[PDB]
Amino acid sequence: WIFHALVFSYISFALISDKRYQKKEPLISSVHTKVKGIAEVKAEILENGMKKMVSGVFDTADYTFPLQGNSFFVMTNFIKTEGQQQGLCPDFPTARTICSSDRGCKKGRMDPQSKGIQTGRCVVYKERLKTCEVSAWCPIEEVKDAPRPALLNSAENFTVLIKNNIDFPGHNYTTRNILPGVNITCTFHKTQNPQCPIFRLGDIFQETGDSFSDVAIQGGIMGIEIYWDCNLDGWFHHCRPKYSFRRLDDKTTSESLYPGYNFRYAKYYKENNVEKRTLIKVFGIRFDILVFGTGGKFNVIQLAVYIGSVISYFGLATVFI
Amino acid sequence: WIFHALVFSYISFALISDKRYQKKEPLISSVHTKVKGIAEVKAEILENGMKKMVSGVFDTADYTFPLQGNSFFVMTNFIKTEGQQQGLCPDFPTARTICSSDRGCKKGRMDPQSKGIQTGRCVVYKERLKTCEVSAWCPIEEVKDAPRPALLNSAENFTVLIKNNIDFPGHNYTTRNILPGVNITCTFHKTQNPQCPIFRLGDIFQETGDSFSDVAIQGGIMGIEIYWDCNLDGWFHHCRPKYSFRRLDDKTTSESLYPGYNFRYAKYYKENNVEKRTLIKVFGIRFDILVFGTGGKFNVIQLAVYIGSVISYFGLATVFI
Amino acid sequence: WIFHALVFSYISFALISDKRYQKKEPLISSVHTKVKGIAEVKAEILENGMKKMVSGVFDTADYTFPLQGNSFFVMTNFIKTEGQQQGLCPDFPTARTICSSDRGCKKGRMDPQSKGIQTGRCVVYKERLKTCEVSAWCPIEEVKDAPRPALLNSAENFTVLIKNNIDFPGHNYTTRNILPGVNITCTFHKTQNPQCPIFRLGDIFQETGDSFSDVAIQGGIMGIEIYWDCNLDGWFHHCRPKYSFRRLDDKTTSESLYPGYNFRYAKYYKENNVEKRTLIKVFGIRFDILVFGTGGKFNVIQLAVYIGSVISYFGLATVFI
Ligand SMILES: O=C(C[C@]12C[C@H]3C[C@H](C[C@H](C3)C1)C2)Nc1cccc2nc(NCCNCCO)ccc12
Ligand SMILES: O=C(C[C@]12C[C@H]3C[C@H](C[C@H](C3)C1)C2)Nc1cccc2nc(NCCNCCO)ccc12
Ligand SMILES: O=C(C[C@]12C[C@H]3C[C@H](C[C@H](C3)C1)C2)Nc1cccc2nc(NCCNCCO)ccc12
Ligand SMILES: *[C@@H]1O[C@H](CO)[C@@H](O[C@@H]2O[C@H](CO)[C@@H](O)[C@H](O)[C@H]2NC(C)=O)[C@H](O)[C@H]1NC(C)=O
Ligand SMILES: *[C@@H]1O[C@H](CO)[C@@H](O[C@@H]2O[C@H](CO)[C@@H](O)[C@H](O)[C@H]2NC(C)=O)[C@H](O)[C@H]1NC(C)=O
Ligand SMILES: *[C@@H]1O[C@H](CO)[C@@H](O[C@@H]2O[C@H](CO)[C@@H](O)[C@H](O)[C@H]2NC(C)=O)[C@H](O)[C@H]1NC(C)=O
Ligand SMILES: *[C@@H]1O[C@H](CO)[C@@H](O)[C@H](O)[C@H]1NC(C)=O
Ligand SMILES: *[C@@H]1O[C@H](CO)[C@@H](O)[C@H](O)[C@H]1NC(C)=O
Ligand SMILES: *[C@@H]1O[C@H](CO)[C@@H](O)[C@H](O)[C@H]1NC(C)=O
Ligand SMILES: *[C@@H]1O[C@H](CO)[C@@H](O)[C@H](O)[C@H]1NC(C)=O
Ligand SMILES: *[C@@H]1O[C@H](CO)[C@@H](O)[C@H](O)[C@H]1NC(C)=O
Ligand SMILES: *[C@@H]1O[C@H](CO)[C@@H](O)[C@H](O)[C@H]1NC(C)=O
Repeated sequence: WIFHALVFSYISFALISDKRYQKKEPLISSVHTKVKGIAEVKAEILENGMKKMVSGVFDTADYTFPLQGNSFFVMTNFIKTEGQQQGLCPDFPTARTICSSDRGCKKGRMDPQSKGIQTGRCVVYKERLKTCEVSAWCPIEEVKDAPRPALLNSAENFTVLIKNNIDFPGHNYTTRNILPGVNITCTFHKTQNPQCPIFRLGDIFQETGDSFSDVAIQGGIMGIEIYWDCNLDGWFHHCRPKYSFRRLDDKTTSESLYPGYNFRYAKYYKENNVEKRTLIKVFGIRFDILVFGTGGKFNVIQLAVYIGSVISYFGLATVFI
Repeated sequence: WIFHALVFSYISFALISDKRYQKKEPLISSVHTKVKGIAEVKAEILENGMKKMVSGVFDTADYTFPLQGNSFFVMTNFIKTEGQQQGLCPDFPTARTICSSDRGCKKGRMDPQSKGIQTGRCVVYKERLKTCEVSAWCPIEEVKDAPRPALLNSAENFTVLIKNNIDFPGHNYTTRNILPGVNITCTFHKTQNPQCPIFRLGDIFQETGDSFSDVAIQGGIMGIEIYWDCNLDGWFHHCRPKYSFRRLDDKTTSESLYPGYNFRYAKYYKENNVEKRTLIKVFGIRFDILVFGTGGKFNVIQLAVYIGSVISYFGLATVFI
Repeated sequence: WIFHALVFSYISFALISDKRYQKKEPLISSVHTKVKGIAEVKAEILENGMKKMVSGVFDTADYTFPLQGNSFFVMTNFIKTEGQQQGLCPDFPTARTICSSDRGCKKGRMDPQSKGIQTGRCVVYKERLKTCEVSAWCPIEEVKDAPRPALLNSAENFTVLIKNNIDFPGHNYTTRNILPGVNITCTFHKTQNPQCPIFRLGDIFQETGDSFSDVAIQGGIMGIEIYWDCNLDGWFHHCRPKYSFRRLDDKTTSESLYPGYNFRYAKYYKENNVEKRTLIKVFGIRFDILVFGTGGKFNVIQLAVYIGSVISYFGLATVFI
């Protein structure tokens, strides 16, 4: 009957369109990115109630490190606390660190917010305000918001160049993201330059619809996705990437969940024969490059299995009517 | 017959239970962990036969660096050799470095255990013991065991917070390890808090049944596994992680296989207009976060293929009896 | 007929050979590599038209850092620019930086090749040659080729030891690259020692057919592949790795595509109460360890599905003749 040529046709259609005849191999990627662009910074930051002038120019080595583990990071803001040395000092005044008397402090106590071990003594921090005394690197860094203008706010104007090599082992097929002979001088655009590997970070943040400056103040984790729908047949060959952009960070905005991206970097030195340390809280956006792909190539055994599940249907449609 | 409704029922059962109707997509994860906790260290370490007092407090910046490549490391013990400068010095006495005369040493020789190039001269190291003379950073670090108490033995009391975002692209489904609104203040427990992302390192080492201190002396590689069995149907929806713990390091305990986790960190400075270097052998536990998942969502073509292989069986069971 | 026992036999053959009866699970790997070997460097490098003598010995800490993200790097060449401080200086003379008059320079201009922000002034750089004045770390590094002999040319003689642990979760099977009791003292050979994990970098570069020195001058990205075809049956059990070597870098050799592997490392210090910086351009080869595997174990449901697509064929071959 007609419903049978229609069943055959629906099966074969699902084969040809859903690519059931092809064998699919997982993709293998290695990433090499180079960042370009510099930022000039003139800003006034308050340290310990005293105005200080942070000025200067930041180049590649000043704000970034080469990617490792398919992810690179760019510092967009920072807080610097200098001159720390091992000693005893009162903790920074917080809801949990203020003491009325020595009875309020407990010797040897450790608190998740604090950075030192208490000595069980109540001492003044400033004027008549009293905090608990601790043993740590002194003085203790301020509990302060990241500067209201992100010191490296120019970070949206930076340029990231992404090189991606992909290899399918089952089919012995190697290709790279940048095809030979292309005009390298371009800026990636969703339509105008969908294969251009030159990305602007601000463009990236507009794609996902999040403001760059806001994330740049306190940090975040952004992700770049590279898709490969690759066909290794010849009768319909195609194998290029599709760039998409997703914001990965949670954006909880709760003190308990350590929001944004930041980490503590330590630089050690010696003055007057004393072990000393400058502590730098680093704020920035970490970019994670995720590359995924599927390689299809005509396989005879798969066609055999597919018509295998197809023929039983083909006659069952006869038993049905 | 009855065996036929039983064959139909066994096939359909394997479908409903082994989830044959669903399409399975691979999981995509990015990891962001924050470490919390500090350690106070008072210990006596022998350098060159002289007792020295290692004291002080170690905070986040002092023992760890932000994770990259889905793995973070925590230093648990260390050996420090200070004041090195380019020069000529006798190698540290070993089974392979002791020399009776200049004939025993070979100029320009390189040995896997040694850290310098020999000059072919036999010279005294201490008293009448003689070793081969080498060209390297001097003095050469001691061949010494890591301190019998791990200097940062408090490391089991530390807290690691793990944030995991997972995304299935074929189904356009994004979720994160921490569901919104949960009580963040908890410590992970195999039963009491199986979804709590706050982990204690000592608890981790008890799960895999290995003592934390022993690994902390000379280092090791520990691994955290995060499973996602995710169902994107609705008729039986569920998609949460299962935390499991495996000890990854080999634990060979053979000098040839460089057991444990350690690496050589170099800090450079200048004194009296001389290039100089302090070398620090770092011992610690590296934690590797491995995240895997499968996303199932009802697929009509798969049901078609499955009943496709099912019907042939269904009649063959008739031909059999 | 005979063509039918032949169809049955072809189907069952494809089953037994293409391993259709087995269930395949993806492999999970963590990598731990230790690098061994040192290099002695005596070379004459020209800085600012003045000959300078770079001598000294480089050990593990001097040229490498422990791997993170399944990739380790080894510096093979370097360029060092010392004494930089924040200030105003003329840019290094280039095709884009030479100025005839102040009209040629534009204040506040930024150029991808330059490392500073222009001040719109034309000033002399050397003799009567004039470049545009910029605001940056001064002096600006030379536009110079990497030293004609790679300073760390000895890098091909280095030894990398690779430890790989693989685990299949669906089958609960854990194994490691190094089986217990093997003779560790060996050098990997394609035939003589195909399971030896001790690799020589020069051997690696000969496998892929690229000269080590050439890549060592300006850097590159090399990749080590570890295959696991693992059978968890018993009736034909086998599960060991196959080491293969592929050169991953593009080798474009175009200034626009930033060829080779290099990055900018910054070291900060203070002299006469002035913020200062030494900038080091690092050239080296990054090795990316890619591990892939498939674990097969006899599965009854898969045999059921396979004969499911098989029987329909088995009778259709009867309808055909
Ligand atoms: O610490 C770094 C290097 C990196 C940055 C990220 C994070 C971490 C790994 C990697 C990526 C390298 C450290 N950069 C800096 C941080 C904070 C302040 C800095 N100030 C500078 N000079 C300005 C002086 N003004 C006087 C002028 O009159 C220069 C560099 C700075
Ligand atoms: O080197 C580091 C930083 C890290 C540690 C790991 C490994 C590596 C990358 C990243 C993670 C940062 C280096 N920390 C240290 C190592 C060894 C000794 C140290 N001693 C310290 N002061 C004690 C002085 N006592 C005098 C008191 O009277 C402070 C820090 C120390
Ligand atoms: O900077 C590093 C450390 C690493 C190297 C790579 C890249 C980066 C991360 C990690 C891997 C550590 C930095 N090493 C060096 C670089 C350049 C020059 C050096 N010169 C040295 N002394 C020679 C003096 N001659 C006077 C004798 O009369 C010693 C070390 C040097
Ligand atoms: C990134 O660069 C753009 C242009 O290069 C900056 O936009 C310019 O802003 C200045 C004032 O600061 C204006 O005089 C220009 O006319 C603007 N140009 C354009 C094309 O709009 C932008 O400010 C830079 N980003 C940051 C954070 O400074
Ligand atoms: C980790 O912390 C626990 C408790 O916070 C420590 O156990 C305590 O040990 C001290 C003596 O050192 C005792 O006075 C306490 O009563 C103990 N408390 C508990 C709850 O057992 C433990 O010693 C710490 N780990 C390390 C390595 O110091
Ligand atoms: C790597 O090591 C080999 C041997 O260890 C070096 O080859 C030697 O070169 C010297 C001269 O430089 C000769 O005297 C030896 O006879 C050579 N030995 C062999 C076995 O050929 C090689 O030069 C080293 N690589 C580099 C870059 O120096
Ligand atoms: C992959 O294909 C190329 C085609 O030129 C061939 O030269 C190469 O040997 C193949 N590799 C393998 C492992 O078969
Ligand atoms: C690349 O395209 C731009 C226009 O977008 C053009 O100005 C430039 O000359 C092109 N490059 C080459 C090498 O043709
Ligand atoms: C994914 O689903 C959400 C549901 O609200 C939708 O808004 C979004 O556009 C979808 N994404 C794609 C790529 O279809
Ligand atoms: C979380 O649970 C603890 C008890 O385990 C409780 O004391 C605490 O108040 C809870 N947090 C919130 C916000 O309810
Ligand atoms: C894996 O197999 C071993 C075999 O001895 C067994 O001890 C272990 O409990 C198994 N693990 C799981 C999760 O079943
Ligand atoms: C390993 O093999 C070498 C020969 O290639 C031999 O000299 C050495 O003794 C062997 N090691 C052991 C422990 O037998």
